[PDB]
Amino acid sequence: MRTHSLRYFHLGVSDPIHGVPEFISVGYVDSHPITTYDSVTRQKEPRAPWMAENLAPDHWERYTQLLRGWQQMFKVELKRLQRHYNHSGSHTYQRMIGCELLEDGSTTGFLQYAYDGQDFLIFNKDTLSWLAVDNVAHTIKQAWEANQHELLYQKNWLEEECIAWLKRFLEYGKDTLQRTEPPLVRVNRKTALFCKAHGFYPPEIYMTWMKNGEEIVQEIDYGDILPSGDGTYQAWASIELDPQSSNLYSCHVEHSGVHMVLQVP
Amino acid sequence: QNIDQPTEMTATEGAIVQINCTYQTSGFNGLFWYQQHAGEAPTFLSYNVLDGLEEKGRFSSFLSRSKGYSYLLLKELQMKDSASYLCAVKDSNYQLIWGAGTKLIIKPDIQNPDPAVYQLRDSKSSDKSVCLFTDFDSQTNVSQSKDSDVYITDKCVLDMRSMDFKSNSAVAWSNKSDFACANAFNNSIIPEDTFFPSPES
Amino acid sequence: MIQRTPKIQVYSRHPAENGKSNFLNCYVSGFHPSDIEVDLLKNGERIEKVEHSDLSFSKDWSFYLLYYTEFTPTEKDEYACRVNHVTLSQPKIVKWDR
Amino acid sequence: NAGVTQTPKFQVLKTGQSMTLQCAQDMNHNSMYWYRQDPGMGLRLIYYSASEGTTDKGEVPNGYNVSRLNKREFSLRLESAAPSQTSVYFCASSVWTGEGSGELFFGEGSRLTVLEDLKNVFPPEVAVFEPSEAEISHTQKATLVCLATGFYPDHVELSWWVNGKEVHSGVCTDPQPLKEQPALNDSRYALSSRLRVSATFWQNPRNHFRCQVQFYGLSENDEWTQDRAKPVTQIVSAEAWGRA
Repeated sequence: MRTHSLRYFHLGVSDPIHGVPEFISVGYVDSHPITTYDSVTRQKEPRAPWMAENLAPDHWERYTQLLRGWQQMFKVELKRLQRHYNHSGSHTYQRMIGCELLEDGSTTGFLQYAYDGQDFLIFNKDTLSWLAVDNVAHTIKQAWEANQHELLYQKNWLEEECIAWLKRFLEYGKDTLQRTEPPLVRVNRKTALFCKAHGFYPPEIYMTWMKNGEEIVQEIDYGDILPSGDGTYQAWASIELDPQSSNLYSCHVEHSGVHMVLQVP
Repeated sequence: QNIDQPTEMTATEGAIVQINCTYQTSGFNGLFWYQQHAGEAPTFLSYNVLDGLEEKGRFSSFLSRSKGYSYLLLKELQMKDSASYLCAVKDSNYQLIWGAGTKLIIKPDIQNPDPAVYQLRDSKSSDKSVCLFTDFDSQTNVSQSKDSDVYITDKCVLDMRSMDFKSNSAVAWSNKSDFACANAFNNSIIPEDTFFPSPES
Repeated sequence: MIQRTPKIQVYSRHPAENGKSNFLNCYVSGFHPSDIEVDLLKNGERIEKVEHSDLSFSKDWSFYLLYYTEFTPTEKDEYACRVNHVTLSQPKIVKWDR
Repeated sequence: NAGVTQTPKFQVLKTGQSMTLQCAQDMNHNSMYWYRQDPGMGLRLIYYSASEGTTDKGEVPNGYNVSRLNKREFSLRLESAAPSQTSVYFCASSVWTGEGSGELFFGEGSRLTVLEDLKNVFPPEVAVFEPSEAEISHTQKATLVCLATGFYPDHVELSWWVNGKEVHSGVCTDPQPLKEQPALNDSRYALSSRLRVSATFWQNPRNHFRCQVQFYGLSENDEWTQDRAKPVTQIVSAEAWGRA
C-alpha cells in the first residue's frame, strides 16, 4: 500500500458572528473527509459513504456524546488562553491529532495545538513532553506535564489506537482510497512551456522540467495540486523558454510508481 | 469483549499477593485498578497503559499489552488490605469494561493461639444460648451448622489496638434444649487442644 | 494576530472546449481566520446555482474551500470568482484565465 | 470538599413504586455516571452524562431514566420498580470524558430492595450476652456478643456504644449476614458482632455497654395491612453493665 494518514481537527472560535459555529471537528483519511461535528448540529456524522455503511448507529451516538464533551472543554480552554493573553474580540483555538502508516511499514504520530492559527503546543511522544512557544503555552505545558499518565495515554493512542483505526478505515474505503487513476499529461506553449496533468488519483504527483537532461529547480514554476471536483486532481509546472539558444526540454511526471517523460521537439 | 479475574484469594498477613486481570477487547486505552472495601465505594488505585511496572507505596501494578494481562501486587499485607480489587479496561470507544472483582481475604498471624469454646451469659430478654469459639490460629475453618435450629457465623478478626492483639472468633447460638457449647462446633474441625470450660452444676 | 489572506485559483474541471459542458472551479485556500465569502461570476454578475465543499483544514492551521458550478464555456462569456475576507479591504476578483 | 454525595443509603420499594436517587458532586467535574453493582459480575453502566446539557444510555438503561439537572447534580429515576432492580447503585464522576487516564470518583452507594409484597419486611430482634467468667479468668479479656436476628431486608447498621460514645476498637461485626433459612429466597437474616475489652475494663461496675442496630424499613406512606406492627425505620438496642 502507499502511505496513508488519519487526522482529526478541532476548531474553537471565541466570539463567532451570528450563525457561525463556535466549535467544529472534522476527521480525514488522506484528503477525504470522513466525519464531521459542530456546535450547531451537535451531532457527529459521516462525511464519506463508506464510513456510513460500515459503522453502526451506536458508533455515531457514542462519538456524538464524546464530541459534546470536547465542545465544552474547548470553550473553557479558549476562555482561559484569551484571558492569559489579555486579548479581546474573537480568537481561535485549534487542535490536530493523527498518524501515518508509511509504505515501508513504519508509522508516525503527531498532536499539536494552535492559537489564532499559529503553533501553540506541540507533543513529542518520544520524550513525552510538550513544546511551548510562549509563556501562556508554558503555563499549560507545566500543568499537562505534571499528569504523566495522560502523556503515556496519548503516546499509546498515537502509536497503537490511531494506526488500528486507520487500517480499519482503509479497508472500509479501499475501493476509493487504494485505487489509481493515472494522469493525462500534455505540454502547451503560453514564452514558457506548461506541463499539465489532470484526471489523476491519488493527489500525490511529482512534475518537473529537465533541460538537456539536467534539473534546475529554481527555474521551474510549480503549480499547486488542485481538486477537479470529481474525485480526481490536476496540476502543472512551467519553465521559461530561452529565445537565444535551442535546448531539449522534457517534462517528467511521477505518479504511483510510474514515471513519464514528455520530450518537447 | 471480556475481562477476567479470580473470584477470591486468601493470603497471610505479612506476605505478598498478586491479583491477576486478563482482558480481551477491541482496542485498548488503559487499565485501571480500584479498591472496594465491603460496604464502601470503589476508590482509584492505579492506571497502566504502556508495558511495565509502576510502584506506589506497598502496591505495584504491571501491564503487558501483548498478552492482555495486568496484575496488582500487594506487598507486606495488612488486615486493612482485606477488600475487593476491581480491574477495568478502557476499550477503543473509551468505555470501561469492569471485571467482576477479586475478594482478598487476609489471615492474621496469631502469635499465641489459645483455642477455646466459651458459654456466654444468658440474656433475661432472650431465649437463646450463645457460644463463642475464639483465639484459634488462622488455619482453622468454621463450618456452617448441620442442624436447622442452630446458627453458626463465620470467623471474624478482631483487633484490640491498645494491646496490639488480634484474635479469630465465631459465634454459635440456638434456643433448642439439646444445645450445648460442648457440641456447638461439632461439624467443624477444631484444634485438638481447644479448651472447653466445665459447665455449672 | 497573524491573519492570512486567501489564495484564489479559478480553473475548469476538464480542459475547456467551447460548446462542451464543464465545471468551473474556484479553489480558495491558505486563509485564516475561517470566515469567508465566495461568489462565482458570469460577465460580472453572480451565478445563482453554485455549490461548495465544507470548510476544510490544512495541517498549517489554514483553511480551504472549493466552489464550483456547471457551465458550458463560450467565446464571449467571461467568468470570475469574487472573494471577501477580513484580510481584504475590498472584494478580490480573479478572472478565469483560459 | 465533600466529593460525590448520593442519597438515599438504603431503600425498600414495592413492585411498581417510583423512586429517585440523587447525586451531587462539588468537584467541578464535567462527567457523571450511574452504575449498578450485582453479585458475580462487574459494574454495569445504566446512564451517563458526558457534560452538562447531554445524557445517554449505558449498557443497562431499561427501567431507568436520568436527569442532568445542572453541572453538579445527576439524578436516577426508577419509574416503576421491578424486583430485578434490587441492587446497589453507585453514582460517579470524572473531570471530563476525554481524559484517557482520568479516574472515577464514586459516591457511597444506595442499596435498593424491590419486593412484590412488604409483608416479608421485619426489624431485627437485638440481644446482648455478657462475657464468660471462664474466658475472663483464662485470658484476662472479656468478650460481649450482640445478636441481631430475624430482620429483612439486609438494611442494617450495627454499632457499639461504651459509656455513651460509639467505639470501634475491639469490635468485629460479621461482614455478611447469615440467612436463617439458607434455602428460601426471602429468608430473614441474622448478624453477630463481638466487642472485646480487658477484664479490668469489664469489671468496673460503672462501665455501660450498648449494641444498637439501625434498621432501614418502611415509611409513613408505605401501605401496611398485616396484624403485626408496621416495620418502620427504627433503632433497636440492648445493653449491659460492667460486673464487679
